[PDB]
Amino acid sequence: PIGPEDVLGLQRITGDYLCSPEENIYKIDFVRFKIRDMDSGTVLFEIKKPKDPNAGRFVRYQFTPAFLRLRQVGATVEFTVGDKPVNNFRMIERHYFRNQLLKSFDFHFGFCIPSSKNTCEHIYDFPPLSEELISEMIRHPYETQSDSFYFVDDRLVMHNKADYSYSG
Amino acid sequence: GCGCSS
Ligand SMILES: *C(=O)CCCCCCCCCCCCC
Repeated sequence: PIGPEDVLGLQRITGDYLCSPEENIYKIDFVRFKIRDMDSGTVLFEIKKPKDPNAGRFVRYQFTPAFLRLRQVGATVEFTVGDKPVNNFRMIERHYFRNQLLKSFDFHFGFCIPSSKNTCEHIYDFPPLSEELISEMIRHPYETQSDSFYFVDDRLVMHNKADYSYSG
Repeated sequence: GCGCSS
């Protein structure tokens, strides 16, 4: 049993995944992801489904130092789901620098159609970052990290991790 | 995390 209240107060990145891949019983699969700067229309990252045996649950981002000065990014995700209905699909995503919380984002997906491709846009409003923090984040790649916790009907069914470089 | 893919 892991519910939203169990992650909404976390003050550091988790030392392990909080669920196994097998707990994804709704067979949710991200097949496209794109991030864009809402103030320029620049595409900052895009991946599309066409070893790395944990590719499914860890992603590493290479951004530029300008990324940290953005106001707002729009993320578009496409995902398939299996044949079971999915109700109240929700992601809580928490970003830390050296286990100082930067921001937590709480996104509710729209209605998910079973056995189909689905699409959702997430808008990220950046927190205020001090000059000192920005300088540190640039100088220390991959010490910025995030946990993405996915819930269906208030139960954790996926957990993905990421880290970030701003070293350009 | 939505940028993950097998
Ligand atoms: C999963 O792959 C995470 C997707 C990351 C999208 C970019 C979100 C940027 C939000 C800024 C966090 C606050 C510190 C810059």
